Amino acid sequence: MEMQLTPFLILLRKTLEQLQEKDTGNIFSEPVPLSEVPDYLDHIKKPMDFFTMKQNLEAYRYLNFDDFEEDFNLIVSNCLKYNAKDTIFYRAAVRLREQGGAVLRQARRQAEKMG
Ligand SMILES: COc1cc(C#N)ccc1S(=O)(=O)Nc1ccc2c(c1)cc(C)c(=O)n2C
Repeated sequence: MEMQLTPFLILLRKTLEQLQEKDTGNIFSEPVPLSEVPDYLDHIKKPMDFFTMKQNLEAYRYLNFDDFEEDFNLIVSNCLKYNAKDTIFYRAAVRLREQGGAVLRQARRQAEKMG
């Protein structure tokens, strides 16, 4: 598809730190530290976090919006799957899903006007 890549990517950049300002606890800023949680990789197939998303974006791994949205969702779904319901992590994830949802809804509308 033909849409101009460069405007799409700055859209993704802007969107990404809009997602990140919703994560006020900085819980999802960086990969889940295998240092503090050795078992994290046991049941979680594909880890994800905002810095890895930043890396993927700049490495041109996001060529459409749906893959960007899929990687955001992984962050939420990974966290709900690993942590028990009565954790700081789980509850902050519940709240990220709702608030991130709103951010993405608006960014998707803007991406759809491009191609
Ligand atoms: C930014 O790091 C932290 C932030 C807070 C707060 N508020 C508490 C501890 C750490 S920690 O780095 O000490 N440990 C840690 C352990 C498990 C984790 C995570 C972070 C992060 C996620 C998203 C996850 O799902 N899990 C299972």
